[PDB]
Amino acid sequence: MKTYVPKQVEPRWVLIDAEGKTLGRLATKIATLLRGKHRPDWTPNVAMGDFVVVVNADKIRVTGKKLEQKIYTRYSGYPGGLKKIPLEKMLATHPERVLEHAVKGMLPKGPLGRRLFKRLKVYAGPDHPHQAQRPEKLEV
Amino acid sequence: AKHPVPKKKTSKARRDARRSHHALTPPILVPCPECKAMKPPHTVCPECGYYAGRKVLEV
Amino acid sequence: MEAKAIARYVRISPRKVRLVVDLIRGKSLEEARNILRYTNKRGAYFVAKVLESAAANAVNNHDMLEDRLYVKAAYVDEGPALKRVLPRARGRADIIKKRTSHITVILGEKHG
Amino acid sequence: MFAIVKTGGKQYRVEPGLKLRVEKLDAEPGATVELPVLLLGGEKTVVGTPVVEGASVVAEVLGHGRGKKILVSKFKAKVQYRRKKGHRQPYTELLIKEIRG
Amino acid sequence: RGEVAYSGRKIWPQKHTGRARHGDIGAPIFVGGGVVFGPKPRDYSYTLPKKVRKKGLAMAVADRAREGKLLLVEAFAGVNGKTKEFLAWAKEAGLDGSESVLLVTGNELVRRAARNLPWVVTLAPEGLNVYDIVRTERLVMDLDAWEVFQNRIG
Amino acid sequence: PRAKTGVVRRRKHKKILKLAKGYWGLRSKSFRKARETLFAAGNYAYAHRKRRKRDFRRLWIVRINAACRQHGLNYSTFIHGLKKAGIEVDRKNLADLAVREPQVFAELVERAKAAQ
RNA sequence: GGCGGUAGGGGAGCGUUCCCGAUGCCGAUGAAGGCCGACCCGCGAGGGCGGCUGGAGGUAAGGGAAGUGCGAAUGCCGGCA
RNA sequence: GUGAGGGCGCGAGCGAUAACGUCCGCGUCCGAGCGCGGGAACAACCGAGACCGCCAGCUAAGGCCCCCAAGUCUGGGCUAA
RNA sequence: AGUACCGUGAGGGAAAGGUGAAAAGAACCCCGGGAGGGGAGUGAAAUAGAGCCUGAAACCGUGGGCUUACAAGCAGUCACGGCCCCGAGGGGUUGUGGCGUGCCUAUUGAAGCAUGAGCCGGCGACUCACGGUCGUGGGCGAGCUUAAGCCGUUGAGGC
Ligand SMILES: NC(=[NH2+])NCCC[C@H](N)C(=O)O
Ligand SMILES: [Mg+2]
Ligand SMILES: [Mg+2]
Ligand SMILES: [Mg+2]
Ligand SMILES: [Mg+2]
Ligand SMILES: [Mg+2]
Ligand SMILES: [Mg+2]
Ligand SMILES: [Mg+2]
Ligand SMILES: [Mg+2]
Ligand SMILES: [Mg+2]
Ligand SMILES: [Mg+2]
Ligand SMILES: [Mg+2]
Ligand SMILES: [Mg+2]
Ligand SMILES: [Mg+2]
Ligand SMILES: [Mg+2]
Ligand SMILES: [Mg+2]
Ligand SMILES: [Mg+2]
Ligand SMILES: [Mg+2]
Ligand SMILES: [Mg+2]
Ligand SMILES: [Mg+2]
Ligand SMILES: [Mg+2]
Ligand SMILES: [Mg+2]
Ligand SMILES: [Mg+2]
Ligand SMILES: [Mg+2]
Ligand SMILES: [Mg+2]
Ligand SMILES: [Mg+2]
Ligand SMILES: [Mg+2]
Ligand SMILES: [Mg+2]
Ligand SMILES: [Mg+2]
Ligand SMILES: [Mg+2]
Ligand SMILES: [Mg+2]
Ligand SMILES: [Mg+2]
Ligand SMILES: [Mg+2]
Ligand SMILES: [Mg+2]
Ligand SMILES: [Mg+2]
Ligand SMILES: [Mg+2]
Ligand SMILES: [Mg+2]
Ligand SMILES: [Mg+2]
Ligand SMILES: [Mg+2]
Ligand SMILES: [Mg+2]
Ligand SMILES: [Mg+2]
Ligand SMILES: [Mg+2]
Ligand SMILES: [Mg+2]
Ligand SMILES: [Mg+2]
Ligand SMILES: [Mg+2]
Ligand SMILES: [Mg+2]
Ligand SMILES: [Mg+2]
Ligand SMILES: [Mg+2]
Ligand SMILES: [Mg+2]
Ligand SMILES: [Mg+2]
Ligand SMILES: [Mg+2]
Ligand SMILES: [Mg+2]
Ligand SMILES: [Mg+2]
Ligand SMILES: [Mg+2]
Ligand SMILES: [Mg+2]
Ligand SMILES: [Mg+2]
Ligand SMILES: [Mg+2]
Ligand SMILES: [Mg+2]
Ligand SMILES: [Mg+2]
Ligand SMILES: [Mg+2]
Ligand SMILES: [Mg+2]
Ligand SMILES: [Mg+2]
Ligand SMILES: [Mg+2]
Ligand SMILES: [Mg+2]
Ligand SMILES: [Mg+2]
Ligand SMILES: [Mg+2]
Ligand SMILES: [Mg+2]
Ligand SMILES: [Mg+2]
Ligand SMILES: [Mg+2]
Ligand SMILES: [Mg+2]
Ligand SMILES: [Mg+2]
Ligand SMILES: [Mg+2]
Ligand SMILES: [Mg+2]
Ligand SMILES: [Mg+2]
Ligand SMILES: [Mg+2]
Ligand SMILES: [Mg+2]
Ligand SMILES: [Mg+2]
Ligand SMILES: [Mg+2]
Ligand SMILES: [Mg+2]
Ligand SMILES: [Mg+2]
Ligand SMILES: [Mg+2]
Ligand SMILES: [Mg+2]
Ligand SMILES: [Mg+2]
Ligand SMILES: [Mg+2]
Ligand SMILES: [Mg+2]
Ligand SMILES: [Mg+2]
Ligand SMILES: [Mg+2]
Ligand SMILES: [Mg+2]
Ligand SMILES: [Mg+2]
Ligand SMILES: [Mg+2]
Ligand SMILES: [Mg+2]
Ligand SMILES: [Mg+2]
Ligand SMILES: [Mg+2]
Ligand SMILES: [Mg+2]
Ligand SMILES: [Mg+2]
Ligand SMILES: [Mg+2]
Ligand SMILES: [Mg+2]
Ligand SMILES: [Mg+2]
Ligand SMILES: [Mg+2]
Ligand SMILES: [Mg+2]
Ligand SMILES: [Mg+2]
Ligand SMILES: [Mg+2]
Ligand SMILES: [Mg+2]
Ligand SMILES: [Mg+2]
Ligand SMILES: [Mg+2]
Ligand SMILES: [Mg+2]
Ligand SMILES: [Mg+2]
Ligand SMILES: [Mg+2]
Ligand SMILES: [Mg+2]
Ligand SMILES: [Mg+2]
Ligand SMILES: [Mg+2]
Ligand SMILES: [Mg+2]
Ligand SMILES: [Mg+2]
Ligand SMILES: [Mg+2]
Ligand SMILES: [Mg+2]
Ligand SMILES: [Mg+2]
Ligand SMILES: [Mg+2]
Ligand SMILES: [Mg+2]
Ligand SMILES: [Mg+2]
Ligand SMILES: [Mg+2]
Ligand SMILES: [Mg+2]
Ligand SMILES: [Mg+2]
Ligand SMILES: [Mg+2]
Ligand SMILES: [Mg+2]
Ligand SMILES: [Mg+2]
Ligand SMILES: [Mg+2]
Ligand SMILES: [Mg+2]
Ligand SMILES: [Mg+2]
Ligand SMILES: [Mg+2]
Ligand SMILES: [Mg+2]
Ligand SMILES: [Mg+2]
Ligand SMILES: [Mg+2]
Ligand SMILES: [Mg+2]
Ligand SMILES: [Mg+2]
Ligand SMILES: [Mg+2]
Ligand SMILES: [Mg+2]
Ligand SMILES: [Mg+2]
Ligand SMILES: [Mg+2]
Ligand SMILES: [Mg+2]
Ligand SMILES: [Mg+2]
Ligand SMILES: [Mg+2]
Ligand SMILES: [Mg+2]
Ligand SMILES: [Mg+2]
Ligand SMILES: [Mg+2]
Ligand SMILES: [Mg+2]
Ligand SMILES: [Mg+2]
Ligand SMILES: [Mg+2]
Ligand SMILES: [Mg+2]
Ligand SMILES: [Mg+2]
Ligand SMILES: [Mg+2]
Ligand SMILES: [Mg+2]
Ligand SMILES: [Mg+2]
Ligand SMILES: [Mg+2]
Ligand SMILES: [Mg+2]
Ligand SMILES: [Mg+2]
Ligand SMILES: [Mg+2]
Ligand SMILES: [Mg+2]
Ligand SMILES: [Mg+2]
Ligand SMILES: [Mg+2]
Ligand SMILES: [Mg+2]
Ligand SMILES: [Mg+2]
Ligand SMILES: [Mg+2]
Ligand SMILES: [Mg+2]
Ligand SMILES: [Mg+2]
Ligand SMILES: [Mg+2]
Ligand SMILES: [Mg+2]
Ligand SMILES: [Mg+2]
Ligand SMILES: [Mg+2]
Ligand SMILES: [Mg+2]
Ligand SMILES: [Mg+2]
Ligand SMILES: [Mg+2]
Ligand SMILES: [Mg+2]
Ligand SMILES: [Mg+2]
Ligand SMILES: [Zn+2]
Repeated sequence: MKTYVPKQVEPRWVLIDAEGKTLGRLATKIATLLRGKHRPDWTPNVAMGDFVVVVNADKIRVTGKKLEQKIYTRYSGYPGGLKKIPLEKMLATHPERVLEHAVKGMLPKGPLGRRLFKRLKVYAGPDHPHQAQRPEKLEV
Repeated sequence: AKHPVPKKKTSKARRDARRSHHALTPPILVPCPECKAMKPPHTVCPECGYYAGRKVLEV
Repeated sequence: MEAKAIARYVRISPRKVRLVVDLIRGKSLEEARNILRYTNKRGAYFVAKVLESAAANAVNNHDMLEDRLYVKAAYVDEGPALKRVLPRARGRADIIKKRTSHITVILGEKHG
Repeated sequence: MFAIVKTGGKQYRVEPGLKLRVEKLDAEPGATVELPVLLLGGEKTVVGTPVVEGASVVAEVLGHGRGKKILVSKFKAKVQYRRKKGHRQPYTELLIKEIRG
Repeated sequence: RGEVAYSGRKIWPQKHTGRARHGDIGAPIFVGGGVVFGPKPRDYSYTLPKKVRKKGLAMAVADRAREGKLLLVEAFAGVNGKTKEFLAWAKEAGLDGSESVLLVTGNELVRRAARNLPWVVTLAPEGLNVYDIVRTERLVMDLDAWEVFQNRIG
Repeated sequence: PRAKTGVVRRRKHKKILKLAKGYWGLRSKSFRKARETLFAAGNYAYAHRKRRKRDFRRLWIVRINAACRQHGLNYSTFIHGLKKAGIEVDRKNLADLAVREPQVFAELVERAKAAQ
């Protein structure tokens, strides 16, 4: 007998409120949901995770003095092209990218990890446009 | 100059990918409005000697 | 029915004549005729001779209509090489390979 | 109605009328053997602790065979040690006759 | 490499050539050069102990006797150098040709008559050997040949 | 007598080149590159048919864990409950029950909870 | 009960050329060699078998004898990149 | 066959209570285990001596929030860097 | 063939065999300047057509199947899936996931930015004599054995 490999099923849409939650502790759960590791038919070679919509990402919280101390970095390939941006400037300029980076750093590397990251939709503020998909509110 | 030299024999894949732009394009021909023979545009028809609707050259 | 023609030991480089052969494969006989006629290459002459010999084979030997002929197959093979000595500087002797081609053209009838 | 049987050190889920290669068994072909049961499922659910007492699966041995040869080869670099072994795992073919609760 | 018919000149300098170092073209590493440890004329003969040869002769005749394929004759009726006469004599003696026979006698005429048969090996008695005995399926001998065989194995 | 190479070396090279079917470029066309690639492949095959058992077991564990967390407890709690209960149904069939017959797996979860 | 293994010691086999076996046996109803096979035997080196090519040679059991097994020597010769 | 050893631990000498330093002693491991698990990766640190197979089970070091198999496990205290 | 070729010279010193049983070696026609080819024709066979038995490999090409333009690689392997083929099985292909530091040589230690190798095919290295020393299969045994030679054989042994 071989192990059951599922047929390509319909993925479910899920909505999460980020407000007041801890950045990393919510990020790990978002990533697990993207993996499909909450489903008993999970398989590592296919994309079968949920579609995770997130609102109020601009109101994420974080412990300690990480407002002025966490430093995201970008090396543009040129000499001296090392950008250092703090968490405060990030929250005030591209706030959803905070959650985006925190999740992207927790998904596997390779192609499948990239499309899994494409299955996540982060939105600053309380409003999202995926009303057509009718997401399921989750209390994570 | 210290005589640069190929480091490794090029794989058939790589040489043919380099040659991927070597395909000839076929000529550009139109019918001559007298003998209906295929000829390059803006040239005098080499099959009837006509251009712009008159004889110019003995064919 | 098919009708083939081969020009063996054509003194020219295969990689050079294949460039012109690739221009007429799958084309109708008249299309290939004009195409070879106004192709600015050396191998155009030889591909033209082989195509005409094939069409003559078709008509005069295999009961095929001239107005139904097209280039069903067309491939160049490489033949023996004429290795020549080329004197270089400082007394070194190179070997130039003067290559040769086997042109093959196969025609058929385009019914309809 | 299905039964989780344990043979050859491994457990398979069987149903009536199922062909199954298991490890080799000391049994003449065409004869019949009873396989222990660890769990019965389907219309009713009884869980073995570890086996279930009066339950057995009747299966008919269809014959014995050798599997597809595996080339197990070992290579140790810079030491001139190379080994080539062919291995064909002996198996027995069984057909599950009935589930005896 | 010393017997090959080339000279011993160094083909090109030792160093700074770009090629591999070499001596002459008679080196066995070259095509057409000498051959390493090639066979030379040899003598595969050795002196086998005499008693071993004599005991082997005895043992071969003893094997053919214990099998029942041994037969002694006094003379050869009327064979006088013709194969047909020997064919008649052998047909009467019980030799149909389905078993290879080792005829051994001192009469040259019989050996001449019999030597062309594809199933007969002829031998003079002084030339009895264990190979030809084991070679053939039956063994036939003169009484003279038998006596000189008893005198050789004695 | 002189025993030249003759016929053997070609046959051995063809045997090694047949095993090389499908390899990229000269790895299927050159006998030597083929032989090297085949050394690598054979060692890979041995080690990977070793590691496949761990691979599948880890997948089974992930699936059993998802099914168990659907019923309150986690994997470790569940396997402890099974150990104490006396249930010796391995993880392959355990995942097969978790997906194919969820009622039997829920009963197993019940016995595991109660067995502590 | 033992069985990772370099230098190295010992053991057992496979295959190539030649001789005895052989005035025999296989062979135009196809020899040797070549191209395939997901088929069979062998742990393996290998041996079978089947199809295609090939067009005249091949050679058993059991023994014997060696110019007896290549991937490298900036190897040697040739062919083509 | 070897008579080029090397890392680590302990005991010393040489050195500067320097060196992936050097020279001995006891031991170990690599060498030959650049096979396997851990240590991000890594001959010699930790676990452990690989006959072959299995989509079975138990452990070692090490681990159980995500990448990444298993606790966002239980009880007490400290730390704000 | 001591040729061609190299050298002032002494001297060095190659490559290169095969149609078929029989030339029956392809009249004649067709495209072409020719070469070459296509029919006819010969033959048991013409991918035996003279660049000729068998025709391997590298290497160049035509066609068909699977696959490939967001992807990080000693090029494989394990698992699953899709497509194609031959008829609870098997073959071909590779999308995704896991794992993974070419071979040889030399070294304390190499994937190593240490050595060697463009690739294929063929050639290429532990032998022989005599003596010695162990072990082993036999023969004889206080004995064992002959060398050169002589006779016989013409692959016969004996003295
Ligand atoms: N009488 C004899 N010893 N003959 C010995 C063999 C003679 C000859 N060579 C043959 O076989 O015909
Ligand atoms: Mg969750
Ligand atoms: Mg934080
Ligand atoms: Mg923005
Ligand atoms: Mg990973
Ligand atoms: Mg310069
Ligand atoms: Mg320059
Ligand atoms: Mg200059
Ligand atoms: Mg420049
Ligand atoms: Mg230059
Ligand atoms: Mg190339
Ligand atoms: Mg390629
Ligand atoms: Mg390129
Ligand atoms: Mg190509
Ligand atoms: Mg005119
Ligand atoms: Mg043009
Ligand atoms: Mg015409
Ligand atoms: Mg010049
Ligand atoms: Mg010069
Ligand atoms: Mg000059
Ligand atoms: Mg060149
Ligand atoms: Mg050249
Ligand atoms: Mg059992
Ligand atoms: Mg069934
Ligand atoms: Mg099995
Ligand atoms: Mg078995
Ligand atoms: Mg290696
Ligand atoms: Mg090695
Ligand atoms: Mg090796
Ligand atoms: Mg010499
Ligand atoms: Mg000399
Ligand atoms: Mg000489
Ligand atoms: Mg000389
Ligand atoms: Mg000379
Ligand atoms: Mg000299
Ligand atoms: Mg010399
Ligand atoms: Mg000299
Ligand atoms: Mg060289
Ligand atoms: Mg030399
Ligand atoms: Mg010489
Ligand atoms: Mg010679
Ligand atoms: Mg010679
Ligand atoms: Mg030699
Ligand atoms: Mg020598
Ligand atoms: Mg002599
Ligand atoms: Mg002698
Ligand atoms: Mg005779
Ligand atoms: Mg005879
Ligand atoms: Mg005779
Ligand atoms: Mg004779
Ligand atoms: Mg050889
Ligand atoms: Mg060969
Ligand atoms: Mg072979
Ligand atoms: Mg072959
Ligand atoms: Mg492939
Ligand atoms: Mg290829
Ligand atoms: Mg192998
Ligand atoms: Mg492993
Ligand atoms: Mg294994
Ligand atoms: Mg295990
Ligand atoms: Mg829980
Ligand atoms: Mg437990
Ligand atoms: Mg258990
Ligand atoms: Mg062991
Ligand atoms: Mg061993
Ligand atoms: Mg050992
Ligand atoms: Mg042998
Ligand atoms: Mg010979
Ligand atoms: Mg001979
Ligand atoms: Mg004979
Ligand atoms: Mg014969
Ligand atoms: Mg016959
Ligand atoms: Mg015939
Ligand atoms: Mg032969
Ligand atoms: Mg075979
Ligand atoms: Mg044999
Ligand atoms: Mg034939
Ligand atoms: Mg054959
Ligand atoms: Mg003959
Ligand atoms: Mg043979
Ligand atoms: Mg023989
Ligand atoms: Mg034999
Ligand atoms: Mg013999
Ligand atoms: Mg040799
Ligand atoms: Mg080697
Ligand atoms: Mg090798
Ligand atoms: Mg070189
Ligand atoms: Mg060089
Ligand atoms: Mg070179
Ligand atoms: Mg180099
Ligand atoms: Mg070479
Ligand atoms: Mg070589
Ligand atoms: Mg060379
Ligand atoms: Mg060369
Ligand atoms: Mg070139
Ligand atoms: Mg030494
Ligand atoms: Mg010394
Ligand atoms: Mg040293
Ligand atoms: Mg020393
Ligand atoms: Mg020391
Ligand atoms: Mg040191
Ligand atoms: Mg030490
Ligand atoms: Mg300590
Ligand atoms: Mg110390
Ligand atoms: Mg200090
Ligand atoms: Mg120190
Ligand atoms: Mg110190
Ligand atoms: Mg030192
Ligand atoms: Mg020292
Ligand atoms: Mg080593
Ligand atoms: Mg060493
Ligand atoms: Mg050790
Ligand atoms: Mg390695
Ligand atoms: Mg390494
Ligand atoms: Mg390790
Ligand atoms: Mg590690
Ligand atoms: Mg790790
Ligand atoms: Mg290690
Ligand atoms: Mg456990
Ligand atoms: Mg522990
Ligand atoms: Mg960790
Ligand atoms: Mg802990
Ligand atoms: Mg990550
Ligand atoms: Mg997890
Ligand atoms: Mg806690
Ligand atoms: Mg500070
Ligand atoms: Mg001079
Ligand atoms: Mg001259
Ligand atoms: Mg000279
Ligand atoms: Mg020469
Ligand atoms: Mg002939
Ligand atoms: Mg002839
Ligand atoms: Mg004509
Ligand atoms: Mg003409
Ligand atoms: Mg004309
Ligand atoms: Mg002509
Ligand atoms: Mg023509
Ligand atoms: Mg013709
Ligand atoms: Mg005819
Ligand atoms: Mg016939
Ligand atoms: Mg043929
Ligand atoms: Mg032929
Ligand atoms: Mg040729
Ligand atoms: Mg030929
Ligand atoms: Mg012949
Ligand atoms: Mg040819
Ligand atoms: Mg070929
Ligand atoms: Mg293609
Ligand atoms: Mg794409
Ligand atoms: Mg991207
Ligand atoms: Mg990476
Ligand atoms: Mg890699
Ligand atoms: Mg398939
Ligand atoms: Mg996995
Ligand atoms: Mg992969
Ligand atoms: Mg690598
Ligand atoms: Mg060295
Ligand atoms: Mg060194
Ligand atoms: Mg060193
Ligand atoms: Mg290297
Ligand atoms: Mg490199
Ligand atoms: Mg060196
Ligand atoms: Mg080397
Ligand atoms: Mg070179
Ligand atoms: Mg190549
Ligand atoms: Mg070779
Ligand atoms: Mg020796
Ligand atoms: Mg010798
Ligand atoms: Mg000797
Ligand atoms: Mg000795
Ligand atoms: Mg004696
Ligand atoms: Mg005795
Ligand atoms: Mg004596
Ligand atoms: Zn005109």
